[PDB]
Amino acid sequence: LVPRGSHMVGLIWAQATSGVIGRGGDIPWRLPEDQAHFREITMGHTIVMGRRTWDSLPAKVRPLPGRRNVVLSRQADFMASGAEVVGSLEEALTSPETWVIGGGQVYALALPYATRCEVTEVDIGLPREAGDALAPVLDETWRGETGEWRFSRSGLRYRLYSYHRS
Ligand SMILES: NC(=O)c1ccc[n+]([C@@H]2O[C@H](COP(=O)([O-])OP(=O)(O)OC[C@H]3O[C@@H](n4cnc5c(N)ncnc54)[C@H](OP(=O)(O)O)[C@@H]3O)[C@@H](O)[C@H]2O)c1
Ligand SMILES: CCc1nc(N)nc(N)c1OCCCCOc1cccc(CCCC(=O)O)c1
Repeated sequence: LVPRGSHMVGLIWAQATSGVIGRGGDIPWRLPEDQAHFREITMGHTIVMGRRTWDSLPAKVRPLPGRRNVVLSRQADFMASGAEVVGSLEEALTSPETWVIGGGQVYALALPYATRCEVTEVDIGLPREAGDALAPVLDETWRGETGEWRFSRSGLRYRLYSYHRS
């Protein structure tokens, strides 16, 4: 679908209903169905993440296998074994298809150039708190489809949105 000379930029995240995506340096729920969904969308593509999101990756999947891991940092000496570190967004989006995988800061940074969002909404009532990382706000150019609610094996309810724009 994507012409190979172009640069499709997508954002992928899971959020509570409130928009909270991160808290205390972690994701404040566990949803294996969404872990699998995240792998399914991102596999075989370049993935771009902020340094704090790299830090938060489970050690057994750091770097995330099967994907070119790109970490944004202002720390020139940052050690990200098995990934590459860039100091600006410009050098991070040179691939034909790129998925931005977090966190709050880097979603906001990449949002102007994104034409796809894959959003998991978790039906968990976490009100916004000081310090939370938050999902980006999507303007009126976005459109998309809302999936049906499903229960995870644990009983946590979630649904998938697929957004796109020109
Ligand atoms: N629910 C989800 O889908 C999801 C996904 C990913 C992450 N998370 C969670 O989100 C939280 C992390 O998000 P966050 O907003 O705090 O941090 P982040 O976006 O993951 O990383 C921020 C770091 O990225 C670097 N950075 C940001 N802008 C930059 C720029 N213009 N140029 C160069 N470097 C830049 C800086 O690294 P340096 O400080 O090293 O300079 C900055 O500290 C965690 O809680 C994580 O668990 C949730
Ligand atoms: C899985 C959490 C998550 N979900 C969605 N839909 N989008 C995201 N961007 C996202 O964050 C992923 C990066 C930070 C957390 O990283 C992980 C947390 C738990 C498991 C995994 C491995 C998943 C399987 C794989 O991708 O190989 C990453």
